[PDB]
Amino acid sequence: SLKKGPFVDGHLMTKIEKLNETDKKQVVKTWSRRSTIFPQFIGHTIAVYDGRKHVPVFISEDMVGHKLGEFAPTRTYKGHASDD
Amino acid sequence: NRLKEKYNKEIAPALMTKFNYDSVMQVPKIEKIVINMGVGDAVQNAKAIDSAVEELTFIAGQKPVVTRAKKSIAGFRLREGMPIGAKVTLRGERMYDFLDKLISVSLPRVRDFRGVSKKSFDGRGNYTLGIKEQLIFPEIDYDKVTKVRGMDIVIVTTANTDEEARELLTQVGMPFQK
Amino acid sequence: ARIAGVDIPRDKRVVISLTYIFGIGRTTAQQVLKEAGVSEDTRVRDLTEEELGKIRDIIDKLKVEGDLRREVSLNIKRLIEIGSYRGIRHRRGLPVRGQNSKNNARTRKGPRRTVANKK
RNA sequence: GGGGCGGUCGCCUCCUAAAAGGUAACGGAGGCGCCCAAAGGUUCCCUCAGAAUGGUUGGAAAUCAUUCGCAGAGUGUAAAG
RNA sequence: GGGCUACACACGUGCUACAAUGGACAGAACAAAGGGCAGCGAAACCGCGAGGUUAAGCCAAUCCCACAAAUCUGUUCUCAGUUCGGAUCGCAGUCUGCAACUCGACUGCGUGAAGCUGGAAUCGCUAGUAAUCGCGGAUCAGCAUGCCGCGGUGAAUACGUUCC
Repeated sequence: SLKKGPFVDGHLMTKIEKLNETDKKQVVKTWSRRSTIFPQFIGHTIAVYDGRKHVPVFISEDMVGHKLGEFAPTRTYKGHASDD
Repeated sequence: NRLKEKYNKEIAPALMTKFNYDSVMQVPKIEKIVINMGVGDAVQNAKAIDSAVEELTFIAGQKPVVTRAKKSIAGFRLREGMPIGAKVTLRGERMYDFLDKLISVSLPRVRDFRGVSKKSFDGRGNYTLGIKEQLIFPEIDYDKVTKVRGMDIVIVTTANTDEEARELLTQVGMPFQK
Repeated sequence: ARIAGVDIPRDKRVVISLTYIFGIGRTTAQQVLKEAGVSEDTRVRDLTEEELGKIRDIIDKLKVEGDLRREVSLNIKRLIEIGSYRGIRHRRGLPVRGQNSKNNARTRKGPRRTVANKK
C-alpha cells in the first residue's frame, strides 16, 4: 500500500465494530477479500470467499498488515501424476 | 579462580537459606565436564582425525583422547579400531576457569542463541549442552579450523534431585530460556 | 578472528574486506568509512592499533551476523505459522514475489529431471 | 533292512545313553585338515550385554554422561562344561 | 470474486551475464527523430533514493518531456565464482488506481542462485550490412527484456558453383 492508509470497503468496519461492542457473533462470510486486517478486528473468524467455497479463517495477533484474503489460496494443488 | 571464590561467599549462603540441609555441611558440587567431538568422519577418511584433536586443545588445555569404537555399525564406519571423536575430563581449578569463560564469553557470542535448557535436565542431576561453533570460544583464531566441527559440555551436580541441581546452576549465572 | 565482523579476509582493501561481513554491504561500507575518514587505506590490512578499535565500535553498532540470520529465520517462521500464503510460497518451491511458473524459475526448482511423454 | 544308484568311511561337542563309566542303527543337531608371535608368559589394573533419561552436525543405532543391570555379555573359530 | 499468470516438465522466442579491449569511481565530450493541453511540466525547495511540495513556460523550429549512451581522460582492483555477474528472498519506502493478496511498476537497505563462453545440432548478415551503445513512440490510469522507429560507434570475407 502507500499512506493514509490501508483501505477496507468500510462495511466490514461497521460490522466488526458492532460485533466488537456487543453480541460477539462468530463466523461470517465476506466477498471483499481486499480489506486489510485491523487491531479492532482481532480474534474474529471470517469465511473467506475464494470463489469455489468459503474458507474460514481465525485471526491471530500476529496478522494485521497481511491482506485478509491472502490467507486462503484459490489455487488447487498440485496437481501432478507420479509423486515419489 | 574468581568464579571459584564466588560460590564460597555468595552462592552457597544464599543456597543454604533456600531450603534445609541435613548435617549442615551438605552442598551440591561440580564434578567433571565431558566435551564430545564426534567429528562424523564422513567417511572414515578424514584423513586426519588427529587434526580435529589438536583443535580441542584450544577449547580446553586438558589433552583430548580419541574414543575408539567398541561396536561395529552397518550404516557407517567402522569396526573396532580407527577411533571416532575425542573426550576431555577437566578438573580442579581448571573447572571454574573454563566455566567462567562459558558464561561471560562463549554462549552470548552465538547468533540466534538467547537461552536454552528447560527440559534438558535428567530429573536426576546432570546438565547437558550442545555446541556448534568454534567462534563460540574466543581463544580459537578464525583463520584456523576453517570447516566447523561440533562440541559438547556436561556439567555434573552432586545433588540427588534436579530441583536442587537446577537451583545450583541459576546462582552460577547459567542462562535459561525461561 | 576477527575483531568486528567475524572472519574478514586478508590482503584486500578494507572496504571490500568488510563488505564480506554478513550485514554491511557496499554503500553501508561507504558510510561507515565516511565516518572513518580512512581514505583507503589500506589495500592490505594495516589500519591503526586504536583506529581499528574505534571502527570496531561503529561496526559493533551495526548488527549482526548469525543473529541477523536469526532475524530472517524468525521472520519466515513468523510467515509460516501466521497461516499462511507467503511462507507457503517459501516452501512450495514456488517463487514468492509473484513471477509465474510455466517456464524458468529454476532458482528453487533445481535442474533435473523429467517424467512425462506424449504420445 | 538284497545288490546297483545315492550317501558315507577320520577327529571334536551335545542328545538319544536309562542320575559310575561304557553303550548300537544309512538315529537326531552341529563343526574341523585351522588360527595367534599375539589373542602367549608374567605383573599391575578394570568389569559386560541390553534399557531408560539428556544431548550439535547423531536418525533405530557410531561418540558421552547417569541411574538400572548375578550376567539377558564375552571367552579366536562349534557345542557342551 | 476468481481465472485467463496454474506447475512435476518439454519446446519456441528475447533479455542479462559468465569479466581486465574489463569492473568501480571522478572529470570531460558528440546526436537524431518523436511526443505534449483531461498534457508536457522547467526552475526553486524537501527526501540517500523513488518521488513529493510548489510553480514559470508551452497548442509548441519559441517551452517542456531531456540528461544522449558507448567513447575519451585519469584514479583504483590484478585474474578469482572475483570490487565478475546479478538471481532469489527479507525489511523499509514510493508512483498510478475505489482498490496493488491473488496478479503492477519503481526505489532504499539487506541477502549474493546458477553461470569462468556451452554436446549433437542450428540461425542471421556482402558496407554503413553484420557487431554493439543509448533515445523516442504506438500501446497506455498504472504496467514494454515485446513491437515499431531514431541516431552514435562501426568491421571481417566473398577463391567459387564441387557440395546442401
